[PDB]
Amino acid sequence: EVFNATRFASVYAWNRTRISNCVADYSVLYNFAPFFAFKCYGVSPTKL
Amino acid sequence: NSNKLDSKHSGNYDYWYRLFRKSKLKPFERDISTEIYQAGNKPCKGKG
Ligand SMILES: *[C@@H]1O[C@H](CO)[C@@H](O[C@@H]2O[C@H](CO)[C@@H](O)[C@H](O)[C@@H]2O)[C@H](O)[C@H]1NC(C)=O
Ligand SMILES: *[C@@H]1O[C@H](CO)[C@@H](O)[C@H](O)[C@H]1NC(C)=O
Repeated sequence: EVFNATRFASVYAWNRTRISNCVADYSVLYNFAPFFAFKCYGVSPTKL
Repeated sequence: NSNKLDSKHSGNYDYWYRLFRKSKLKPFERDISTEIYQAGNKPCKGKG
């Protein structure tokens, strides 16, 4: 519901959701988007 | 730049590239293979 949305807000108001109390399997994050930039800084995307 | 040898009227599509791999490519590895990337949980073998 952060990748299935319809009105990702403009950058002047960057919508900020909070994700807590959950199990984060980023494989679904890998399915809703044919990526163009997965640049991760603090963590390695393979080890997430 | 070489738009004189990779171009013609009515177009050309000889070249190819891979957006869909089961994992990353380790340094200096070729992965020439035509396998349909899985989605969901289907053993699907076909386009669409
Ligand atoms: C950012 O956009 C998200 C997706 O539209 C919002 O999440 C949902 O918002 C709906 C209301 O539009 C809620 O009913 C739902 O429970 C879920 O929270 C999110 O609220 C929004 N955040 C901000 C700060 O605008
Ligand atoms: C958004 O949700 C609809 C609901 O059926 C789904 O079909 C679609 O694939 C989703 N798209 C993204 C980008 O999440």
